[PDB]
Amino acid sequence: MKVRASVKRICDKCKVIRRHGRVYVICENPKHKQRQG
Amino acid sequence: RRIRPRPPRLPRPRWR
Amino acid sequence: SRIGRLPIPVPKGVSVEVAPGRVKVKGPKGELEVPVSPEMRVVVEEGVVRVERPSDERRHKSLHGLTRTLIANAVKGVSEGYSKELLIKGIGYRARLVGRALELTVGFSHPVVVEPPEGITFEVPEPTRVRVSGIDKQKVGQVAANIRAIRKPSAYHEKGIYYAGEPVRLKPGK
Amino acid sequence: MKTYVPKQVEPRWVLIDAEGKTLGRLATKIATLLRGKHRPDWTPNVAMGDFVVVVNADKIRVTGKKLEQKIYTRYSGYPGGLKKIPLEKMLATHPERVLEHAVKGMLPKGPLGRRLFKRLKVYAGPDHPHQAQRPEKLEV
Amino acid sequence: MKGILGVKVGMTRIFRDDRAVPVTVILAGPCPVVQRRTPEKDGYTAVQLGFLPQNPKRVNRPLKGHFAKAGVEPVRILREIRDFNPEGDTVTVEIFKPGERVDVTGTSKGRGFAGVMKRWNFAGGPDSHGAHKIHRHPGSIGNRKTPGRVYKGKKMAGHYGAERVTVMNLEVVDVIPEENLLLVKGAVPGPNGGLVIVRETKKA
RNA sequence: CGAUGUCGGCUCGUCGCAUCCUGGGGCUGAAGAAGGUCCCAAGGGUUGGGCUGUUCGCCCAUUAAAGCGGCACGCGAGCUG
RNA sequence: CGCUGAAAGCAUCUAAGCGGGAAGCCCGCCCCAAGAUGAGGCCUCCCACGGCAGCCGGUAAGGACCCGGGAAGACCA
Ligand SMILES: [Mg+2]
Ligand SMILES: [Mg+2]
Ligand SMILES: [Mg+2]
Ligand SMILES: [Mg+2]
Ligand SMILES: [Mg+2]
Ligand SMILES: [Mg+2]
Ligand SMILES: [Mg+2]
Ligand SMILES: [Mg+2]
Ligand SMILES: [Mg+2]
Ligand SMILES: [Mg+2]
Ligand SMILES: [Mg+2]
Ligand SMILES: [Mg+2]
Ligand SMILES: [Mg+2]
Ligand SMILES: [Mg+2]
Ligand SMILES: [Mg+2]
Ligand SMILES: [Mg+2]
Ligand SMILES: [Mg+2]
Ligand SMILES: [Mg+2]
Ligand SMILES: [Mg+2]
Ligand SMILES: [Mg+2]
Ligand SMILES: [Mg+2]
Ligand SMILES: [Mg+2]
Ligand SMILES: [Mg+2]
Ligand SMILES: [Mg+2]
Ligand SMILES: [Mg+2]
Ligand SMILES: [Mg+2]
Ligand SMILES: [Mg+2]
Ligand SMILES: [Mg+2]
Ligand SMILES: [Mg+2]
Ligand SMILES: [Mg+2]
Ligand SMILES: [Mg+2]
Ligand SMILES: [Mg+2]
Ligand SMILES: [Mg+2]
Ligand SMILES: [Mg+2]
Ligand SMILES: [Mg+2]
Ligand SMILES: [Mg+2]
Ligand SMILES: [Mg+2]
Ligand SMILES: [Mg+2]
Ligand SMILES: [Mg+2]
Ligand SMILES: [Mg+2]
Ligand SMILES: [Mg+2]
Ligand SMILES: [Mg+2]
Ligand SMILES: [Mg+2]
Ligand SMILES: [Mg+2]
Ligand SMILES: [Mg+2]
Ligand SMILES: [Mg+2]
Ligand SMILES: [Mg+2]
Ligand SMILES: [Mg+2]
Ligand SMILES: [Mg+2]
Ligand SMILES: [Mg+2]
Ligand SMILES: [Mg+2]
Ligand SMILES: [Mg+2]
Ligand SMILES: [Mg+2]
Ligand SMILES: [Mg+2]
Ligand SMILES: [Mg+2]
Ligand SMILES: [Mg+2]
Ligand SMILES: [Mg+2]
Ligand SMILES: [Mg+2]
Ligand SMILES: [Mg+2]
Ligand SMILES: [Mg+2]
Ligand SMILES: [Mg+2]
Ligand SMILES: [Mg+2]
Ligand SMILES: [Mg+2]
Ligand SMILES: [Mg+2]
Ligand SMILES: [Mg+2]
Ligand SMILES: [Mg+2]
Ligand SMILES: [Zn+2]
Repeated sequence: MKVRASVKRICDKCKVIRRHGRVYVICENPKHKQRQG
Repeated sequence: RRIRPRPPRLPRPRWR
Repeated sequence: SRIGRLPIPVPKGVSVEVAPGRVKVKGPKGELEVPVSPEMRVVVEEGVVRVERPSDERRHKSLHGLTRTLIANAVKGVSEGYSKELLIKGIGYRARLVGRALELTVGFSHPVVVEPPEGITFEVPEPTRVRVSGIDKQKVGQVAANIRAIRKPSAYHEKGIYYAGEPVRLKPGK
Repeated sequence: MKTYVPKQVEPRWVLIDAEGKTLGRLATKIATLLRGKHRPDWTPNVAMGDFVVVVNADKIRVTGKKLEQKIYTRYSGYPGGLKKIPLEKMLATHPERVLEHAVKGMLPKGPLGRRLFKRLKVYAGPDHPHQAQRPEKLEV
Repeated sequence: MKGILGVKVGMTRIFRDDRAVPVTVILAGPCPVVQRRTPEKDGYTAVQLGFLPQNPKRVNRPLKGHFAKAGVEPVRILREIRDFNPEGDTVTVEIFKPGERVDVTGTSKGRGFAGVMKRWNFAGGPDSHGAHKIHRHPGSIGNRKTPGRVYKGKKMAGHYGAERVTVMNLEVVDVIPEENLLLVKGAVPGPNGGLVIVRETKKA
């Protein structure tokens, strides 16, 4: 998982969700998973 | 840790 | 475009009875208690139940759809019931019943016993098929995920426990 | 003429049901009762406030996400002796201290201050042992 | 949670399966029960044991009255065992068989005013190379202006020993019920002739 | 400036966490073993020697590891000098 | 990392709810501890003493003093 301050979409299948006060980015290609921090 | 050596300010207390 | 407002067909003859914060759903397969926010309204119609929101804001549009599928999944529970299948792959791996428990042989130094909780039934047709059978929809997907967790699908081979219909995306080894 | 100061009066007994009441908005009126500032003959140098019995301190209510985020704190004096305790666990283990602490910090500091804290008798559950006084039930 | 009062008597090694086992011998039994703590009366659960019979002369009225509510002869020491409610009204060494594991509680040998080396295993100072009258001294005990004080519980010289010490999970090597003896593998706190407490261990 | 004794060592520590190891993890250009990378985690632990006054560093032999830092570059009404 | 799941016909570990998950946190183990002035509890012992919430005395259960000492200990304890 990538943690960073700029969580963006990477591909068209990427999804931007906000669970438990943090922005995540989930996707079927695991290299795309992102938490903000 | 200080790299530049710090000079002393006092001479050793010398017997009067 | 709206789940909360889509009525819930009630089969014959399961009873849905309404109470504050809860509705009870008796049926031939058991009963289930569904908790309902006192902001949403559950109304019993002719062989149909329906859910309505007291406003049009975000939390009331959210509680609507949720409580609907909650009563919906409660009704399918006490009538048809719910079930998931798990497909053991890999040469060594197999599973067998032992009275009521489930003994999984998935390549450890040991077998793995699983005790079914209340309301859940374990069925093993083939020795590479396990069937989690229960009335509670959420409790069934729980137990199935638990059992699959024991030996989740490997990423480099076609061995482990696979959800019925779970695709088999692998990555190259060399 | 000089301002009336009272011949020392006998106190009053008072029962409050903490159920469903917000923490700080009961603590305030309890602290007033303890100070006797509900009394036309209030005298700042003496303890004349009522005695206050609090029941159902376990069912005290609280707004926000405080149950997990309110931290009561203790320093023991040794290196490392800062202990953090969330309000959740405080209620599970010593539910009378929640009201007792809140009520405390709203009482003056000093002898008379810490003398009035002992005229408050907070209890969990619906009963109290101070039957001998027969406290007038107050509504707040 | 079985328990018994007894005096420590001395150390030896018996032989067992071509192996010499260091033991300490404890005169355990016998211990009449003289009061029982119940949740009704006292809130908790424990048995008050007595130990060593005593010259009825040396026992005042209030103490002597305590024994009479139970029909126990005047005894020297009274001690409770917590969460123990024996069937009989006399605890003996029989409640322990070999192989078991015990916790033994006793008053350690007091070393009196102990310097920082014997008490806290400090290293002291050099013994030559210029060391000046600080050979058994602790060194610094703080920092400087911040915090400008010494931490609570700062290890220093003072009294050391004659305190309670429980050494745990000791194997019960043998039991000589005719003699009220109780073998125990290893070391037990306290000097010979000191009163110890033997309890069922709390380990695994 | 009618004095706030100054490097390094010794001793005694304690705290922070930008975590060296042990624990829990996601991604991996992750077969396995072993690595890289990032996330959580400060409970405990973090060796002995050669050299130089040295801190630092290099080296020897190990190790689970041989962390980096604050505390008047912690600590001379504690010692060394 | 999930289950069930809307807002948003799909999806989503979450917005209602529920699992699982660290040598870390809380209990657990060992030790101190009611000056915890909020000074607790239990067992037991003496008890209506003489004279003008007080005072002065004689006692009770006990206690202290002094002595012989002690793997307790600087004195004290
Ligand atoms: Mg970027
Ligand atoms: Mg997706
Ligand atoms: Mg330096
Ligand atoms: Mg001079
Ligand atoms: Mg659905
Ligand atoms: Mg095998
Ligand atoms: Mg006042
Ligand atoms: Mg709250
Ligand atoms: Mg003030
Ligand atoms: Mg003892
Ligand atoms: Mg030592
Ligand atoms: Mg020592
Ligand atoms: Mg030692
Ligand atoms: Mg040394
Ligand atoms: Mg030495
Ligand atoms: Mg000299
Ligand atoms: Mg000299
Ligand atoms: Mg000196
Ligand atoms: Mg010397
Ligand atoms: Mg100094
Ligand atoms: Mg200070
Ligand atoms: Mg002592
Ligand atoms: Mg062992
Ligand atoms: Mg001897
Ligand atoms: Mg003795
Ligand atoms: Mg100056
Ligand atoms: Mg001058
Ligand atoms: Mg001056
Ligand atoms: Mg001067
Ligand atoms: Mg000066
Ligand atoms: Mg060196
Ligand atoms: Mg690690
Ligand atoms: Mg790991
Ligand atoms: Mg990793
Ligand atoms: Mg690997
Ligand atoms: Mg490889
Ligand atoms: Mg970190
Ligand atoms: Mg640590
Ligand atoms: Mg040499
Ligand atoms: Mg030089
Ligand atoms: Mg150098
Ligand atoms: Mg290495
Ligand atoms: Mg390693
Ligand atoms: Mg080294
Ligand atoms: Mg340091
Ligand atoms: Mg310095
Ligand atoms: Mg000096
Ligand atoms: Mg120096
Ligand atoms: Mg000084
Ligand atoms: Mg010289
Ligand atoms: Mg010189
Ligand atoms: Mg889902
Ligand atoms: Mg939730
Ligand atoms: Mg799971
Ligand atoms: Mg858990
Ligand atoms: Mg361990
Ligand atoms: Mg004790
Ligand atoms: Mg007391
Ligand atoms: Mg006590
Ligand atoms: Mg206090
Ligand atoms: Mg007072
Ligand atoms: Mg008492
Ligand atoms: Mg009590
Ligand atoms: Mg001794
Ligand atoms: Mg003495
Ligand atoms: Mg003596
Ligand atoms: Zn993507």
